Amino acid sequence: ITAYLLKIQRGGFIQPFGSMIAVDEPSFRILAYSDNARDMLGIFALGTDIRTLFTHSSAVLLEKAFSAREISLMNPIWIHSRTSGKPFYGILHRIDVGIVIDLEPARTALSIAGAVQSQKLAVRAISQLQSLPGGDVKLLCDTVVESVRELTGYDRVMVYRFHEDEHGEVVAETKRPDLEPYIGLHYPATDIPQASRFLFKQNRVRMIVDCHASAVRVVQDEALVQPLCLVGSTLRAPHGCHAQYMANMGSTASLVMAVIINGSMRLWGLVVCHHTSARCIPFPLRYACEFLMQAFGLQLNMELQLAAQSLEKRVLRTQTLLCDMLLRDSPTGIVTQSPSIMDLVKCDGAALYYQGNYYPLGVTPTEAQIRDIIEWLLAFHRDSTGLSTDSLADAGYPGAASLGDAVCGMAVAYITEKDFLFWFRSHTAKEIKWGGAKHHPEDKDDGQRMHPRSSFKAFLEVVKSRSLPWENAEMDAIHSLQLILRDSFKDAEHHH
Ligand SMILES: *[C@H](C)[C@H]1/C(=C/c2[nH]c(/C=C3N=C(/C=C4\NC(=O)C(CC)=C4C)C(C)=C\3CCC(=O)O)c(CCC(=O)O)c2C)NC(=O)[C@@H]1C
Repeated sequence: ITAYLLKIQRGGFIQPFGSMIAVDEPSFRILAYSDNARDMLGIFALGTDIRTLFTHSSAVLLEKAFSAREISLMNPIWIHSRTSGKPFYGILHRIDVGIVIDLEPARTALSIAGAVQSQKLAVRAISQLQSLPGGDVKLLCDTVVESVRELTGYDRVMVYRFHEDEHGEVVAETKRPDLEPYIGLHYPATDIPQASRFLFKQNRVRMIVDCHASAVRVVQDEALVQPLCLVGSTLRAPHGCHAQYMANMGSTASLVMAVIINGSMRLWGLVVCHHTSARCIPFPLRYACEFLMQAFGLQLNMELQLAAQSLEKRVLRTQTLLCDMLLRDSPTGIVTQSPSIMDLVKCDGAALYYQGNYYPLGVTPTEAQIRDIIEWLLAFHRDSTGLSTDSLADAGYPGAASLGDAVCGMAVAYITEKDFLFWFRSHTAKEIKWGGAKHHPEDKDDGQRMHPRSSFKAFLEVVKSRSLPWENAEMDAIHSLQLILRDSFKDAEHHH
């Protein structure tokens, strides 16, 4: 199917800082515990009810978790072990077979006084985030990392945006000062498999408290169909590849949280936190930050919204311009009079060739150069109503590709077989700091690949003759001008 996907879904292992016990909902008898249960809760049982193991108060709270409308709301429930007195945050969620109970020990009265302190810091931070004049995504991510770091204490926190490749880039970071900085570093789209990404869409915050710690096995009675869904569990164990990936990166413990937007929801980026030591932050702080991530996502959705607004606003003006040019008398006026085809679309140059004569503007090829590009175009591309590329080299055109570092991106529109419209752009500098590896599109997640990369040193890639890419908006502008000009030239043809 999809690589890794339920090797993680029903992994059958959890982390060492608490333990997960799944239970039938009307039996209240255990379908599954973990072999670290009976000691750290303070002792054992199997196929047993759970109200047995601590205060009848705690049973009041769990039965009232079970008949809640909306299980999700009562978390974090709080329990106290009869055999020990030990306090644990209980965190529940309903799955197929039943309900899952994650139990995280609380810290050792003295630090709940600071736990609430950082929860009020969390509201203050969400309101600070909403009190922000839009139109500045850099400022957004900066304030997000600063307040997540001051909330959680992690040594490194950053925002990691996904590119259309689903390869990612550290786009803002604040760190303990001694650590090497990962700002600017792009990483390969395969470091996070599409399985793990689409799975972040449902579960939105993951902590791992120590990678060098030995995971604990599940107990499942053998009657049950298979290892159950452990996606929802706070203390899920991590896949081995990502564990050694951490170890190699120098990140002992990490907190990493989705950043989501809703059109049917997609994953914009992550917020990722690194501790060089082991860190376990209590579930309240986790929940609060998840709200802060929600606010992140929504102020981003506002930035997107106004992107789209202003885009359609400039679409409107290129249509004022389309009319304006339908009014010029002769094709040459496309280039002749005030608003020319070099203003249709962001250009370095542009040109029209119509009937054996050359009408160019901006940075352009020669007459001989142009006719060679057209000889190539018709020789190979006779079936596509034009084309667009950001490197005539990479495209496959030999010749002026060599003779052009001032002309490297090209878009062209077939009017008829005889004559064409052209827009050109020069090379312009992209340097990319790759963090150990370049992203290879042809690579895609391999399920039984068991080992990760070894290094992460920066290295400059330099793309050496690329134009900025033609976006669909500029392509739409061109294509529609193409259509109206075919219409118009045969209107004139048949009038005369
Ligand atoms: C194994 C051969 C391949 C592999 C698998 C893999 N990766 C993940 C999950 C994550 N990978 C990252 C990557 C990063 N963490 C960082 O700090 C950075 C740089 C800023 C990167 C690029 C992340 C964030 C995750 C999410 C996991 C988490 O919650 O922290 C998984 C899923 C892990 C799981 O058990 O759920 C897997 C299977 N990664 C590789 O590199 C190999 C190609």
